[PDB]
Amino acid sequence: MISLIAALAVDRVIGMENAMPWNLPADLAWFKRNTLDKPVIMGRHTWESIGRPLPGRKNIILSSQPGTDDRVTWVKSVDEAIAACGDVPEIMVIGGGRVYEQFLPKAQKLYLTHIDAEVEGDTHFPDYEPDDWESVFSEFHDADAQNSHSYCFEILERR
Amino acid sequence: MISLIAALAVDRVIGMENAMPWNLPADLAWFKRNTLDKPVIMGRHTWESIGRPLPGRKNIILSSQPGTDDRVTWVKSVDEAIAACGDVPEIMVIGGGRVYEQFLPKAQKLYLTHIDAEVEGDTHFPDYEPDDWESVFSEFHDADAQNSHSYCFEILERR
Ligand SMILES: Nc1nc(=O)c2nc(CNc3ccc(C(=O)N[C@@H](CCC(=O)O)C(=O)O)cc3)cnc2[nH]1
Ligand SMILES: Nc1nc(=O)c2nc(CNc3ccc(C(=O)N[C@@H](CCC(=O)O)C(=O)O)cc3)cnc2[nH]1
Repeated sequence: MISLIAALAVDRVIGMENAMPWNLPADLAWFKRNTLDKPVIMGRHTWESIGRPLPGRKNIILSSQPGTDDRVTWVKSVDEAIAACGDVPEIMVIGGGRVYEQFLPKAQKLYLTHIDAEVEGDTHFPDYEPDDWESVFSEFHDADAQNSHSYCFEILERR
Repeated sequence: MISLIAALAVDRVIGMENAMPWNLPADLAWFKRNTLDKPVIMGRHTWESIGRPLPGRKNIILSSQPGTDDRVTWVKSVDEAIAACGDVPEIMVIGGGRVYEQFLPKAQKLYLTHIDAEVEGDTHFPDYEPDDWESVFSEFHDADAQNSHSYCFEILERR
């Protein structure tokens, strides 16, 4: 099963030119815990930004480009992407945008981080129809000494 | 010779209850670079924000309470602290708020990082009579893929 995971700001903003202005270790931590030991699919840019494969996980890159790093697996198609995940219980899509778009329709579960932040982004998580999904988990947290903003943990299952 | 280093948001904001909303890897670099191979004087909470002893530097913590970590050197005054530095060309003072207050008077130089952001502050960089200093270096930068905000670095010497 495919699952998407993402951090979202107000308006479903997920990306921009510049570095996101916020400090969410707790989020990083959530992400971690939810991806660890699972295959992860991501696009080129994401891969770039990250700059090293994520330890503990089968890193799969979705590009058209040929890719240098042999530490990961590159693929050119959604089908391939999936193919490369083998026999697993959950496949985790980590974006970006188009990636999310592509996988959304195959996606059965979503892990979303809702951040109380307002920014001018260039990228947005694809709109999804609420009526189609069920919140089976949600967990609010205020900003604290380590998290610059308040944010909330949500997991939706496809209805 | 004494110097102070700090990064100030608008209005001398240097701290908040919660996490600063910005991510400035470049300022840290600047910080590292200007503090390396010199004694760094800090106050207890910074030290606790830092969590470990800064490599390449000699860590002096000014406080009322008694040590907790054999690694660094604890002092109770500004004279001791200054003492603990020994004969060295420049002593770097690093915060927080109180500390900087107590050293401001003896400083001959300021290493400032003016951050482009409005935040409701809890601590502030000591006020300093701009007439009393000469800017001797300044360097602007724009926010980018790695730094959420724009900032300018500056060095001021006591006139
Ligand atoms: N919820 C969510 N939060 C995110 O930050 C996020 N980021 C991406 C893509 N960007 C990144 C960037 C960095 C790392 C990363 O460094 N991950 C480390 C966490 C390291 C830590 O705890 O410092 C990992 O080992 O998973 C992952 C994804 C995708 N989905 C997200 N989804
Ligand atoms: N310009 C400036 N920026 C700061 O962030 C700052 N911080 C303090 C006290 N706060 C801190 C907290 C953590 C680290 C720290 O990890 N420093 C590393 C750099 C690490 C890196 O390159 O990630 C060091 O080794 O110097 C430093 C200062 C004092 N003056 C400052 N001054």
